[PDB]
Amino acid sequence: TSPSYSPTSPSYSP
Amino acid sequence: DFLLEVCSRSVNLEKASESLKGNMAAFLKNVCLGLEDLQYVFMISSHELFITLLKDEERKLLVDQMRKRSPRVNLCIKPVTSF
Amino acid sequence: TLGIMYRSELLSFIKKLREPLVLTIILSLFVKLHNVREDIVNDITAEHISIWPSSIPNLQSVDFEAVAITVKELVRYTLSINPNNHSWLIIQADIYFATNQYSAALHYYLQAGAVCSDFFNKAVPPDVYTDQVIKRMIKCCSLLNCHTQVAILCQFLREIDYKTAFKSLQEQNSHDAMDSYYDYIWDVTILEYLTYLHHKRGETDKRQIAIKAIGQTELNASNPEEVLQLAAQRRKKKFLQAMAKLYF
Amino acid sequence: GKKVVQETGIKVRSREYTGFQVALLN
Amino acid sequence: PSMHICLDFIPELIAQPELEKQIFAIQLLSHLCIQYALPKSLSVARLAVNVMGTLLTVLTQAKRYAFFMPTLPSLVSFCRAFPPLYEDIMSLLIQIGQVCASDVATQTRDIDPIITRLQGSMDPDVQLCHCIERTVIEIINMSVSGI
Amino acid sequence: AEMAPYMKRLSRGQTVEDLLEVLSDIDEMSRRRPEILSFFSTNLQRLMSSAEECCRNLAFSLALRSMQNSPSIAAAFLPTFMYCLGSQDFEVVQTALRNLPEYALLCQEHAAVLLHRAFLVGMYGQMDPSAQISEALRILH
Amino acid sequence: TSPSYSPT
Amino acid sequence: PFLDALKNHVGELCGETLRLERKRFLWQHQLLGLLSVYTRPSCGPEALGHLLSRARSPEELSLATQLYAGLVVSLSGLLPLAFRSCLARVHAGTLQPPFTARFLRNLALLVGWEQQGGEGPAALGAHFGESASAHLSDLAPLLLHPEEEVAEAAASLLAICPFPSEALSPSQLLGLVRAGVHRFFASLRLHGPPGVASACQLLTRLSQTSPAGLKAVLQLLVEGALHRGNTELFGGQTNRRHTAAVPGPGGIWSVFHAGVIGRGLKPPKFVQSRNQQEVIYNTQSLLSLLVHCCSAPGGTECGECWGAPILSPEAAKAVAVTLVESVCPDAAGAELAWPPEEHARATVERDLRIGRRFREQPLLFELLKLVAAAPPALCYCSVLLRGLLAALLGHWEASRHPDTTHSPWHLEASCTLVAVMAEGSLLPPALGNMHEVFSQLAPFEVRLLLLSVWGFLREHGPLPQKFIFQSERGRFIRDFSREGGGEGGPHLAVLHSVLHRNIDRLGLFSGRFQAP
Repeated sequence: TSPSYSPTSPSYSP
Repeated sequence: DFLLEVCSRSVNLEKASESLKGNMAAFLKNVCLGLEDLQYVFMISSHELFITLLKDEERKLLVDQMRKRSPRVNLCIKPVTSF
Repeated sequence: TLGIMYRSELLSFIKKLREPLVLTIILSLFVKLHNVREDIVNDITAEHISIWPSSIPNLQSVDFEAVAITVKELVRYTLSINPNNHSWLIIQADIYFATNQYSAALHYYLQAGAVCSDFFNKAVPPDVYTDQVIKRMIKCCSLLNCHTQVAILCQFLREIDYKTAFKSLQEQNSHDAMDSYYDYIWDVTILEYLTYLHHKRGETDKRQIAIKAIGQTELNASNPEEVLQLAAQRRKKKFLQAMAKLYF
Repeated sequence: GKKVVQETGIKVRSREYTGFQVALLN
Repeated sequence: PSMHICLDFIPELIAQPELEKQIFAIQLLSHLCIQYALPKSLSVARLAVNVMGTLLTVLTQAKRYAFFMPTLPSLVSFCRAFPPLYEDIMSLLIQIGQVCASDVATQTRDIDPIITRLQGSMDPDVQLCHCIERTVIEIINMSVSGI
Repeated sequence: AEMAPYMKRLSRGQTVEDLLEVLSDIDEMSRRRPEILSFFSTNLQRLMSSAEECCRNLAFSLALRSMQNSPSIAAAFLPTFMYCLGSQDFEVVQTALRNLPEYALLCQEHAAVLLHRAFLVGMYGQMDPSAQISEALRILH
Repeated sequence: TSPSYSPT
Repeated sequence: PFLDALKNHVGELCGETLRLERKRFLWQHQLLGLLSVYTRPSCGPEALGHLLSRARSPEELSLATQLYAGLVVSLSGLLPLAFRSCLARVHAGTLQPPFTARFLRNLALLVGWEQQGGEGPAALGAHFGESASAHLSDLAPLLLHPEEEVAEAAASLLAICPFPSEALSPSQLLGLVRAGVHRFFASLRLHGPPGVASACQLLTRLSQTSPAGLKAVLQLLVEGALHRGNTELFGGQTNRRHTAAVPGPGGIWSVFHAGVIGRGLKPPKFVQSRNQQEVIYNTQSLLSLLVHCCSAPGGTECGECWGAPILSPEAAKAVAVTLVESVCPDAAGAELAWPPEEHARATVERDLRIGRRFREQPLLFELLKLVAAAPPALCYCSVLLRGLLAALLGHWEASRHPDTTHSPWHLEASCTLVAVMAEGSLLPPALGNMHEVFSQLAPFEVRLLLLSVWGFLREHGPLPQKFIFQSERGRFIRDFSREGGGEGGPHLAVLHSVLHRNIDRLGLFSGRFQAP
């Protein structure tokens, strides 16, 4: 789940 | 004394190797360790073969240990009077 | 506090006393006064000369709390006099068993065994290690959660309680080195149960250890029983010295 | 003629949601 | 930085049947929980602690040494990450301790940790007990200095 | 001047009846003006070392009250509590273990060696200090 | 298309 | 106000007093005495403990005795209070290793002086001996303390500190003996016999208390001796590189080998060659400790001065039994009657592990010499004797060399073993001299004659009976030629035939055999 966006970063809403 | 006499006849200093001298010296050193009477310690240290084989530093070190086995300390019993 | 003594007065008098015969007789009387219906539990203490009257008058007016306090104090005093007394050891350990201090109970049971036999170099005398006392450390060890140890003590019983042994090996919450005491166990049936349970729960290396321990030629359950008794005595000695090393 | 069945069943233990089994060697 | 995918498969590497792999998974989880402290990582840590308890229930003594010497700094890493996951750590530490002390009691030794209670290349259970008390010391010094 | 006969009775006391009675009295004027336990601290230390149940419980209560009044005397109460853990009656160690976390919390300097000794007691003696140690540490964050 | 250990 | 303000600075006043000014030390001595009398907890344990902690010389020790004299004509309980206070502070985090080493060795000097002294302790009776005998229990961790000076001071204190009215609690006895054997082995490791003299005094003094204590001492001592550790003191025992040199010089084909078989090439192959010299002396030190333990005191002074004291058969029996348990836990052939050689062929495997153990650990020969000095310990170590005989029989059967001396260890072991039973009086003296003629006999002759030894011991099976006690001498005597079989008979005849066949080089030894 999201290998490149890091866990402590905001989600993308849509 | 009989043991010392046997050792004295057993080893001849001129026809002896350093290994034999070290063996004899270590054995008599451990005999001194095994003894308890300080008179026996004094006479075994005063034997001439003891002096011949063991250097005075080692002799006085073992004698120092055997007199570290001496609890002779003098204490005063009466309380001091500063007045 | 009607009577010729006060409790502190008689405590001081017994503390001045040191004659072992009268000490153990008054200790037996005190522990009898304790064990006559002080509570619900009937954990009666082992005792040497039980001649005191069982009938109790003024049972409401007597004080079991003060009785327990003074008998514990007298036990402490008589062990301060001399620890080398298996009877007083059993008394102290049974008092601690009543007070649910199981670690101390095992400690003083083991000290009793080491008093009675020369550190388990001879077989323990059964008059000290009676069936009741062994059952006491069975319950104590089971509540202390050393289940292989309580199995070994089940083996020390005169008749082996395989049911509570299997009840002890059923749980997985053990604390006492199963794969080390598989050397000390010497009964083929409990070893068979261990093998079955290890295979059932998929514990292959411990199962292999148990199989080799069974395959020891020392015990075969068909021997002329002299070797069997000698091997049982040897394992008893080594196991008891192992517990004596662990505790105290 | 049915052989034994080796299990990898869930070993339940207290003190990745209560359904975990360490696999045994085959 | 693209490592924190590891929490997807760390349960699988724990479930692997090899002892070396299980040790590696536990150490990896330890340093992950130092770096990122996520509830997902916390669930994985709780699973790891219960797994460690299970292996304690089922492992013989030689492999007990070979499995429990390397994974104890992982326990102090867990305890640094999650002060909620704390009493479980202490219960497991006391259980592994007393079972190793019982082994030391079973077979005769020399350096005698039972006498050492009031405070090289030695026997395995001796080394394991020393490791256990060292990690307890590290947990305590950590928690004292860690505000 | 007024508290001298009480601790004289403490020093000369050797029976549990009189010692418990004096401890109850000391509990009364510890509920009233608790600052006077500094005159009793050493007496509290050897009756801590004593092996009587009510005496030990009152010892722990009075000691923690004295600590709550003044946290400066924890250094003085260190070695006696240390020996309380170290002893082998399996009673004083249980009482000291039950009253452990408060003592470490008010110590804040030797809690390291207290918790280390407590874990070693659970290590070799067969009692479980896990709950008490964990409570002390979650209190200490 | 092998995502893990084969027996498990 | 002055006194209860100096109450918080009592220790630094002791510091000035130990710094020993012209008369200020006397003035502060009197001040500390009056302060101790004044204050209600009396601060006597505190002052005594501080002065003993930072004291290093007999003049400060004399100051301690003088203030003790004041405080003992003043109050009571001073030594128990002082010992509990100081030892609690020792077990706590305070009381640094130099301070506690000074304090323990000051106590050692005090208990030595009170053991001696003729008027000093008589005037000032302090009873340091009973005080430390009360405080024995906590001293064993000080024996295992990692500081060498602390360990030495604790060893001295426990070596010259007496025992209570009751001897000891069994728990404290086991703790003390385990601490003693560990300290003994550590001092063998580090210092030597001068280091272990104190520990030997300690072990002997606590072993002479009760028989059970002696059993525990002997068992734990020899078992720690035969531990995996401390037996060398007595007898002795990548992918980057791969791809840097990989791929079998072909590059686009397979590699040469098709796999490995394990780790491969067991690396170290390391031989232990530390020293045999002074390992003689470590053996002597341990053997002397065993002799002191097993030696009953007696006090009779047998003979003028030449009569050796008689060793304890109970102690040596315990040593033999625990040696049996150490070497072979097997006891299927522990029936003391000897099973036949066919049964030995059946149970040869235990004999192989026994022989390998014997060759690994040569201390067992000296221990079995102590067994030989004992009368019945041969009967109790019959199983080990049988195993060694079986192993020697197997090797001498499997030997092809016409000379005996090609296997050096086996000849020495056989000679020593036959000497052991000869000294333990299971055999006639001609069967003793069998160990002499081993040197120049041929292997088959040795094999057949040790088979005759087997038959002789089979007929005269060793038993605890027939060892007749003497009121003259405690040494139990087996009276030969009263057993019916008596001498070797056919065994001596076969021996005579062997030597008469080997008359080429054994005439002087036949002159020893003569006629029994």
